[PDB]
Amino acid sequence: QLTEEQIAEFKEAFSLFDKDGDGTITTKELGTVMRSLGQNPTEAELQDMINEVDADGNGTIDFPEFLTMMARKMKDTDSEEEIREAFRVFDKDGNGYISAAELRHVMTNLGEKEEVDEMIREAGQVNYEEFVQ
Amino acid sequence: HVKQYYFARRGETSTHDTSLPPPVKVLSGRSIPLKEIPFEATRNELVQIYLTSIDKLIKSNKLNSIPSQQIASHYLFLRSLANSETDGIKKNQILSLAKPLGTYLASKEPHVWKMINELIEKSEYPIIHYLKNNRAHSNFMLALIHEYHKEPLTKNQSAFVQKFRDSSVFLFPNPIYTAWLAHSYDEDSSFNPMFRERLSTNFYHSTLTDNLLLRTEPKEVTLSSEHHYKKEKGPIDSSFRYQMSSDRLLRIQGRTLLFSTPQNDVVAVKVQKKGEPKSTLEEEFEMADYLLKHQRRLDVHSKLPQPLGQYSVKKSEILEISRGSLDFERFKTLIDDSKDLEVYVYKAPQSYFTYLHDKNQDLEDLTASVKTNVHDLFVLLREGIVFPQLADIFHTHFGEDEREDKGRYQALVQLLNVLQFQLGRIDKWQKAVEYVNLRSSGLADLGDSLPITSLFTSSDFTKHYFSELLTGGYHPTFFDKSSGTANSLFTGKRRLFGNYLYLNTIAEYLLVIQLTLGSYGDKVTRDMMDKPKKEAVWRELANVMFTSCAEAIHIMTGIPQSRALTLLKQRANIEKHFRQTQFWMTPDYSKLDEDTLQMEQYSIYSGEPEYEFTDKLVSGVGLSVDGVHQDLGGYNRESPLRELEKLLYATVTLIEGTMQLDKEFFKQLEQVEKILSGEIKTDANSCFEAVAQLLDLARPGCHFQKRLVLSYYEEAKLKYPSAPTDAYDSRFQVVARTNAAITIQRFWR
Amino acid sequence: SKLLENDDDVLDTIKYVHKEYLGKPYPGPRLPPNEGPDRGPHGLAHTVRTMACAEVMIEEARKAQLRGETLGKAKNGQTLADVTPEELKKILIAQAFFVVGRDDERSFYAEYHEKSEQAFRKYVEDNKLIGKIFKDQKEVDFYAAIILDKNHEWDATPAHILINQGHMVDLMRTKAPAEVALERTYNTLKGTVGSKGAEVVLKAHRDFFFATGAVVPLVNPEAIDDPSRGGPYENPYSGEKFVIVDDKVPASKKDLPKAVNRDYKLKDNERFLTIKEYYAFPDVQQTYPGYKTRLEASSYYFPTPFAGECEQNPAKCLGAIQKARSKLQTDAIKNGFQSSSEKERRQPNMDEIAAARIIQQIMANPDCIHDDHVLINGQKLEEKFFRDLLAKCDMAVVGSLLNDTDIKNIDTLMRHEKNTEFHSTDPKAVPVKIGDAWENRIRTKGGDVTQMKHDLIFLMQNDAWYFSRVNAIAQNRDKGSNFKEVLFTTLMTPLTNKSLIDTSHVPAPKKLYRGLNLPQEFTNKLINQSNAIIANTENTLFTDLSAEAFKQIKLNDFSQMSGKTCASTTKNMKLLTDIWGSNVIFEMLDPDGLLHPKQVGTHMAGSEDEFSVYLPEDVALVPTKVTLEGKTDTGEDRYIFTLVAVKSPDFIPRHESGYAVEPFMKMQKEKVTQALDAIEPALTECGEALDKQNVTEALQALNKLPAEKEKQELTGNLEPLAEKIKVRYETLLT
Ligand SMILES: Nc1ncnc2c1ncn2[C@@H]1O[C@H](COP(=O)(O)OP(=O)(O)OP(=O)(O)O)[C@@H](O)[C@H]1O
Ligand SMILES: Nc1ncnc2c1ncn2[C@@H]1O[C@H](COP(=O)(O)O)[C@@H](O)[C@H]1O
Ligand SMILES: [Ca+2]
Ligand SMILES: [Mg+2]
Ligand SMILES: [Mg+2]
Ligand code: NA
Repeated sequence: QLTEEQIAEFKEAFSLFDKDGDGTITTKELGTVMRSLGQNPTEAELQDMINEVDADGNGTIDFPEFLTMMARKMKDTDSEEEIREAFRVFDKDGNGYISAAELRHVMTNLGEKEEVDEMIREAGQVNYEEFVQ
Repeated sequence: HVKQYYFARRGETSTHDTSLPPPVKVLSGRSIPLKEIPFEATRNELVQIYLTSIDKLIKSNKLNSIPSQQIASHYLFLRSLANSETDGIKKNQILSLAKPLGTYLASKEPHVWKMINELIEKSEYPIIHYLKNNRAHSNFMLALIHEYHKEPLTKNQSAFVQKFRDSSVFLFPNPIYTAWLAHSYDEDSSFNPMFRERLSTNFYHSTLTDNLLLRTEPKEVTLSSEHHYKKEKGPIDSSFRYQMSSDRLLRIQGRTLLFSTPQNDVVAVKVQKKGEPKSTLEEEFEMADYLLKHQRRLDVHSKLPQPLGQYSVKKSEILEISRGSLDFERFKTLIDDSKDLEVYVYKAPQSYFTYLHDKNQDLEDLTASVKTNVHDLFVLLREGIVFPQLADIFHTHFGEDEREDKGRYQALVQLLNVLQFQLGRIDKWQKAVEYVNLRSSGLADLGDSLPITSLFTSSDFTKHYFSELLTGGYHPTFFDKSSGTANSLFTGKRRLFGNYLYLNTIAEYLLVIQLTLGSYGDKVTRDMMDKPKKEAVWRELANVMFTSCAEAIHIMTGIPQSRALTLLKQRANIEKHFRQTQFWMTPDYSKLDEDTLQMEQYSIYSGEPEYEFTDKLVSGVGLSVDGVHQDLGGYNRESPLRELEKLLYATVTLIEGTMQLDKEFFKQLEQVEKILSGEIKTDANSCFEAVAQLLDLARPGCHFQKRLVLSYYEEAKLKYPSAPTDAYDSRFQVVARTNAAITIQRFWR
Repeated sequence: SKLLENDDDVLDTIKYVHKEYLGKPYPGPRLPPNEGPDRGPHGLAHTVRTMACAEVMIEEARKAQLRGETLGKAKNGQTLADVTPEELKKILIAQAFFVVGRDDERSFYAEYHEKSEQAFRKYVEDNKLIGKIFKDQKEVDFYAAIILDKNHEWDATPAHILINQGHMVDLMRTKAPAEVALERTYNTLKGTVGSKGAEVVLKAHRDFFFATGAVVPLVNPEAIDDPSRGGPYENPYSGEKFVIVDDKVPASKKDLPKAVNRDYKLKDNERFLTIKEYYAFPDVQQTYPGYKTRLEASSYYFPTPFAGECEQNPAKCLGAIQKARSKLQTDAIKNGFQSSSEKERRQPNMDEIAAARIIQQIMANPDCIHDDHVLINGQKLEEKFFRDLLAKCDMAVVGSLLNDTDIKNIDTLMRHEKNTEFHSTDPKAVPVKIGDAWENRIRTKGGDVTQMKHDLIFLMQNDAWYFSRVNAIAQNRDKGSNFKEVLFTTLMTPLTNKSLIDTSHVPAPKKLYRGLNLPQEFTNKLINQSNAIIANTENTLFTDLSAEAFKQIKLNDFSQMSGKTCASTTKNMKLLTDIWGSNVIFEMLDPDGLLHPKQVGTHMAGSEDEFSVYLPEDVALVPTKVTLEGKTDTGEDRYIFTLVAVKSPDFIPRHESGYAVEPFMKMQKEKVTQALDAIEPALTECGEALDKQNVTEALQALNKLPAEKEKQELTGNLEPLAEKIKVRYETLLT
């Protein structure tokens, strides 16, 4: 299944990109939703997605169908390299060094917000490949 | 694999002012025509006057005579206005107008200049971030205009100023005002639409909604040909007939006979009422079938009734089968007088016949039932079905047939009327909801509905209950002897009244929920002695009310319920709501002397003026005009539930402002895409400014929108590889850091 | 004068300091607290009382300066009457932190004030007040030094004086010999705010003590309750005492010996000077006002439960203080006049019955009206009669007297009249035919008199051409009005009052608002009168100044601007401020219910909250404060005057009676003469003729006539038809 936060984000994006509020979005704006959720598709793949599902003639996608399409697209799209992209975003220096206090501060204030005191324990140098294990 | 979509679509029209009463007043046999004051043109010319006044201030060299706060406000507003502008000449003129202010601020006051530079680096409209606190209560634009502008204001400008004098945000252009209103609910916002002038306290939470609504475009809802109200349904002619059995008669309630079944369900026979024709019964039957068929598509959680037939029976049979009932006489007087009565037969569970305010429900069952009812109500509203008769909430009964609201309660009375300033009393609030159409299972009286388009046109309902809004606004001070017309901003709502009635419908739904919860709490805690648990009951009821408002917001806009609840709690205080509902919805206060009642009111209204009333309390009841049934508020006074009004206005304002912010964001997005793909030729700085503006219009607390904006920014950087980006790098780096933090927090599991 | 019970800054400061520190017991210096954890003598109530004392001192210094008195100056040379409201806000915010850092009751002091100043710095640093409330670090460190109080220089700056004297006044409770403590506090106060000002400060702050349920001791300069004990002088704050000789008690304070420390051993059978003997000295009698005042005590001896309630609820304490200091001013205003037996409207008097009968007769027969007079069977009533009837008759009771026939007879009255009535305030309007307007527009077809009442009220509320002239005539300020409109005013005012009384049935609001448009010179005159009244209303502790308040009020009262007319008021000030654009607003407070407002139901926008007030004869609107709340749309200044309605037989105007009876008696004589000359048997006639002749020599007499009569219409018509003053006058003369 998908995570609760993921489902909430997908629902909010679907609602935001449903212009007339009928419960469905068209093919034109599906690529914009994909890009908005981070899964920017290629021209060929985007055209494939447009054609395959919407060959029904209606040309609209309801939310359960969108959830299915994104679950498929997320089945194999985020390997370890994309996962460590976010870790490298913090890489001020190329040595793989990140103060654990910096991680606590960023994870609390700048993100989803007590969990950090337990996250750090399992985690002054924090080598990135060390934690992704 | 069943498609889940609504049969109603949303769009825009040029005006709702079509086929509705002409704008005239018949006063003392004289016809006074009524005219509109254009909101947008007046606001724009007032801003032009402000720009000329700023030029005068620059020429007059009295910068050191003004507080640094006002100079910072003027400078930041000028920068924001320059950013919002498109024409190059106007943008350059505004920037030149702002330059001396910046020079002076840097020279003689570096401390404020530092924060100004921080804000300038943090947003494209720094004024909205600067003003999201009590500072917004100071009208710097109006002060400067009144100071440096000697020529008299025109009548239009004078009207605009006297209606919107509370704050300068009311003079902002549309995108900036929408962004500020959206961000004023944010976590780091201390704004509160209230300030305490020397004499009394001024609340202007409704003025925010009014100023928002005057900037929108008329709305239209288009119903699909498959819609319940777009179908030529065939006859309900059926052969099924029900076998009356006085033995099986479970009971009688209202005009309904309840019989038991071997399946543990209840068969309900609804007999025709005196004045209602067969059309009402057939309509209820059709609505029940339509909802039952489409339950999966719409995702309604109510245990819907299953209709069985709608036919005619002999009155003598009805009398014979109901002989043994304990309520035979009332049933006899209710039902029709004809020998043959139309009946509507259906099958429903036990909980369908227990009202949502029944005292034999524990708090958890009540919470579940309320959640179900609210979800169904607002989902069906999105489907295009309105329920204007959930309860009978009456403001007053005295001159009911004469006054233009017909005695009906208007949850947004300030928006729908001229020279109304706050919500009034609720007449006999107990019995307004004693037969409420919300049940332990879900919605009950499905036939008493209207199409949503009935709100956006001059239907029988709109013409009957809202004629001041449809006709126009008249007051002697509006009269202009030169032209002979009455010019007011209220008449300008003739072309937008659909939006106002939409918000009013949402507010009335929430008010019905509130009254039902209050009735439940009053009945439950009446026979109780342990005070702390009696308090816990009302605290839980307040939490339920707030959760229902957040759920309505989530359904209407799509904001997650947690964020909706946080945004609501920013503007409405649950502690005060709990205290006030506990105090005023029970008869305890009626057994207190003046001094004790005032002393307790001190604690009820923490930091606000206490409720004032000269009415004589009825022992054991409280405030009651008829002397038997309690009502909420003194006669000719406002309602004592202040937090309820604040919560209703916060809910409707959040919904409408979110929609408007989305519209602004998407038009800016179209401009950005045009620039990037090449249909518009411009320098790199223009593209970077456009993407930054798009970043400013994103929803507060929403990240994926900023993710899309950052992707567009990176595409722009690719488009112009040889241009500096110092101004926007900080904010887009903050966005990127948030993206990475979210990714890390997500992959952990 | 200003009340800082509205400044949100101070309210949130109070909430803060209560949430963190003032709401916690004493942790001790740790060491055992000397009095245990109580935080009572220095809790939140103490700080709020001190802040209220500072506010009262500011107001009283302002009033003393306005009265024309010279006040003591600080080292800076700036009197207490020169503190701007923002400066007062800053001083209050500082004073909120004065005793926040106290951990024990033991006299240490430096450490406690260091902790309090640290709390002040933390607060002023954790809320960004440096840039918003305070100007710059200069002023923040100034107030930090104030709170620290490193040195005992307490008279350098106004804030020093206010904070220190407030703390002293609030701590005066604990001083043992209460009499000398009160004397010292009074002298310290009078050194800065004058004598009357010190007295009013002390009274207000004693009322603050009682309001918050504190313990107040007995002060007895005369030592009457104590039989033969007598208390030693023992001036506190120093501990000094005076030692006397065997029997050589000085006759005056001048000849007393030098002070001796608290630690002194009596020798050669010596005794300390006594409190009673000290307060028998002529010098103290001529220099001290409170040398005989006896302020009894608080009945309880331990703090009341209300003090505990206040401790964990600042709102209740603030409300109690507000009530105390408002009722102080109200009682000061009311003390200068006689009490009111009741509140309801007066019963009809002699002339009012005759006036009502004459008005009814004029209603019955419109033909009696002429172009320049009214002819009632011989009597020729002229505009002067109707004018003095308006200016000497309470039209509310007259309207009550009239029965329901007159409301209907209005139809015949207007039918017979198609004359001209001019618009008063501006002469460039169009004359209106009152009768034609009534028959065409104002009146509505059908409807019983219950509807004609509403039509009359609607005409009164609208139709500026009508009510402008009517109000001008009623208040005797019109310019060039003819006889017909004067008569219409006289007839309609009582009938409008009757319609209002019958139609109105809603509860009466206690606050009302009235909008007026006046020239700035008239506004300045009003402000001067209001200041004269306000600055002389004093609730002193020792001396009684009721006579001065009576004189100033009765000399500068402008409550006639609202009298004699059915004045329209609104209980929604926003309506006046926003749309009606009025540059003067009268806010009328009626806590006792002395005005009897009636709801004017005209079914017009914003008119549901409009009422009509007819000021009674013995009610005066005494100003209590004047405020400048911004400017109108034009730009001129907007002034708000708060008025309190006070009822007293000292406001009734002395009217010589018979104004409405002398013509009535002439009319009765005319009727009798008509009947008798029409009678013109003899032997049987004599019996009736004797009394018919005897009745005629009334000459302002009514008793004998019914006895003669015992022409039934005429008899039916005839049938309905101390120490404080002397004390105040002696004070005025002396
Ligand atoms: N549950 C009840 N118990 C007693 N009287 C009732 C009840 N319900 C309705 N009544 C009375 O019967 C009258 C007519 O009923 P009404 O028109 O409200 O039915 P309804 O709302 O269509 O019914 P329902 O919601 O059960 O389908 C009401 O005005 C009220 O006086
Ligand atoms: N239909 C209504 N629903 C709720 N409040 C109302 C309504 N009409 C007026 N009010 C308010 O009730 C109070 C009395 O106004 P009114 O009933 O018009 O005399 C005022 O505070 C009005 O703003
Ligand atoms: Ca759609
Ligand atoms: Mg019903
Ligand atoms: Mg019904
Ligand atoms: Na009412």
